[PDB]
Amino acid sequence: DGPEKNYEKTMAILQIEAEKAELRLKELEVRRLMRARGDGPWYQYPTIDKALIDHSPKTTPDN
Amino acid sequence: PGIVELPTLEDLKVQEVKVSSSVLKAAAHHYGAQCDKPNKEFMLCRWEEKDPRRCLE
Repeated sequence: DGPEKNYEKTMAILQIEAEKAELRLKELEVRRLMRARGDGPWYQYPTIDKALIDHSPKTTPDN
Repeated sequence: PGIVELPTLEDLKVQEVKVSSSVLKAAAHHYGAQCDKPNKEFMLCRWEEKDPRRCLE
């Protein structure tokens, strides 16, 4: 095959691999930022739910 | 981390019912029927405000 085959095809290899390369670098730093600050969808750890608590009046007043 | 607020001595002065246990229990039923309006408002304030210092009156 001529050179337009391998040329445009190798372009496709490089562009796909470059976007994959930069997405990886973003993911490493995004994962770091999420684990450090915690303001993210993932890396969130379980906390006790409020609905378990009871608001009904108790025996003692001061509660 | 802040102050503690408590009404002074003169505020928590009142003569208390000086009758003993058995007197109160014997009259408790009629006492509940008669003097409930002061009782209900006092303990409702106790449960709502959740602070005696805001419910001494």
